[PDB]
Amino acid sequence: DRICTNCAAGTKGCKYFSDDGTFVCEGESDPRNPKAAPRNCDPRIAYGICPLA
Repeated sequence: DRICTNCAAGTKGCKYFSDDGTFVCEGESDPRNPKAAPRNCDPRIAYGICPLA
């Protein structure tokens, strides 16, 4: 399965990786504006790990 997220859609701090294991990109969404527009599904990201630096 692959979540409907991406680098912009992803929460800042959470590292998004693909299903294979390849690192896609870390989320860097601004925590001020209501996240709604930047919610396009990226057919590359499968899961994002937040508890990881």
